[PDB]
Amino acid sequence: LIYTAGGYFRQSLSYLEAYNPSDGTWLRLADLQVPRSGLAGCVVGGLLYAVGGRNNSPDGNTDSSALDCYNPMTNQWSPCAPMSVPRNRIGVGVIDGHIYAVGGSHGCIHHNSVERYEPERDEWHLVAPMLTRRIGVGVAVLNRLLYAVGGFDGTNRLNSAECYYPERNEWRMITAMNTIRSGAGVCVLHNCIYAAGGYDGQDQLNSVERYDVATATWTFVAPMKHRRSALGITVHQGRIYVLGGYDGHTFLDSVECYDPDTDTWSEVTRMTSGRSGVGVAVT
Amino acid sequence: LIYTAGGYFRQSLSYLEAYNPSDGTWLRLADLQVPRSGLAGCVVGGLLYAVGGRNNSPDGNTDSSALDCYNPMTNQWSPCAPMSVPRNRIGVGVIDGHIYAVGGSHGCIHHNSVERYEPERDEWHLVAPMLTRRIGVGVAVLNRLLYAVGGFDGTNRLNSAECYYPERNEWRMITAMNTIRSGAGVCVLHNCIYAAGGYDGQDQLNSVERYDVATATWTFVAPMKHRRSALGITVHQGRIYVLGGYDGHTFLDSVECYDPDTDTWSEVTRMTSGRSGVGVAVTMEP
Amino acid sequence: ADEETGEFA
Repeated sequence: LIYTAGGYFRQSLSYLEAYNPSDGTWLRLADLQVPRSGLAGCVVGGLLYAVGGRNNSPDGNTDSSALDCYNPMTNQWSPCAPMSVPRNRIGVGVIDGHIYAVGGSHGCIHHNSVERYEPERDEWHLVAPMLTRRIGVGVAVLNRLLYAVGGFDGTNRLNSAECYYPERNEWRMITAMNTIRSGAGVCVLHNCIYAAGGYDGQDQLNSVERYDVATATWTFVAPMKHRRSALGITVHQGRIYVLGGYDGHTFLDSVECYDPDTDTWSEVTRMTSGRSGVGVAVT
Repeated sequence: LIYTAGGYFRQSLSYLEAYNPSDGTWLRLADLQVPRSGLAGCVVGGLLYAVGGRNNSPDGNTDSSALDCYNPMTNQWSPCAPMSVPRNRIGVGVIDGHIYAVGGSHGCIHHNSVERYEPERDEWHLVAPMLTRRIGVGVAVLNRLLYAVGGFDGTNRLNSAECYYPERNEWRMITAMNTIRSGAGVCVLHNCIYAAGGYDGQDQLNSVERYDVATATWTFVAPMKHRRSALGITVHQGRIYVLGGYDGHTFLDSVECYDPDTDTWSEVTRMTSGRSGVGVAVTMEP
Repeated sequence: ADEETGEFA
């Protein structure tokens, strides 16, 4: 199943909900111990990790350096070592059982730093920084390379993407996207990096484009039904799901699913409540 | 000689001046017909062309579609057929004796359109538009391909670059620069595209990076001495020259020169008066 | 509201 953790509707949320694309049901589990939005979700060793984000509440607006681990059989959260810095609107990828925490903001500081967590030592350590400061950055791993895609540097929203090589600790700019995208959903479906939606500084986007490594080319595919930024995104059974987000007026509950063979989007699900800025992952 | 046409200092300017890198001298030549800033210069067949820009005057503020031609043999300007639209903060490149006019703005319109001028028929024709609206865009020609680098789309400043294949009539994104730049100086030296200075939305820039096609990689080189946006740039005898620009406080008169063999910049002259937004190119001497 | 995320300021 695909778990969504955190999110935001009037305040940051502690929801942990699981969607069944087979039954179409929603299964609700333990609350996050601290509410979080603008966080990222991943899975390592079947354990679900929630990374960074922020607690935007009626009494505060605290950027999170926290990393928290959910175990699907135990149904319980456990704190892990926290990152060097708080990272709101962070991006994360998984390579060789390690957690990469990418960019994000703390206050008005927009990070270019990246750090790496290893679950069996419970430690973070900094690696080479990106060439660009990026919050709202989409992150993906393909051929066990780490891609940071789009985002916002504090001033400009970005269509650039860069690649991190683990065995040299270096970042390389790649071909930029056709569209400037901050707060897009970025994943690796089959073997292209997919960037769906986001915000270009004036409009939320429903366009989706994908990066083909062999040709270093971005190509437009089926555009999403409903424009959305700050969306959750994951791949289930070889097809992509995008959950929630913001369209400039309302917090979406819509969940869309992309079939890569037909190249078609349409509405699969409502979340139990509309929200943006969730962390999504599958186990 | 290095010719600088137009520019901006509280008013658009009409100056045409030509710098002798050996003599040190600035030669004062026939004024532009119309004061223009945000224009580009280029040379085809030994003639100096001034393209686009904007007339900022105490009595008016009009973008310009004009194309005008300067002949060093006669020291006279002659008008040419104008572009289809006015283009302030334009970029220009030359392919096969044809002038490509790229991007620019007209009021609140931020162009992605591109058009091609043919000197032997005095005609402009539209070509495929860029993937991006780019004003203050830097343009360079490498292996008869046209590169549009950086710029400002009306909302976001850009580090993206794209490449135009003339005889396929389509644009294709390439690797982005390390640094977001609008109003940079962009030129070709030896076999690389250089992007120097500009503005990223917070600071004017002194950094310089260069694109190698063989590696599809933008690598940083030595930075200039003075941060500057809306500079002019050209290549004279294997060396890059940047002229004037704006550093957030001052319209610069300084001219810096980059030697690629030493990876060094040095200050070689000052223009007769500080200014930004000039068109620069190199041709014979009158 | 944040134009991108919807979150309050």
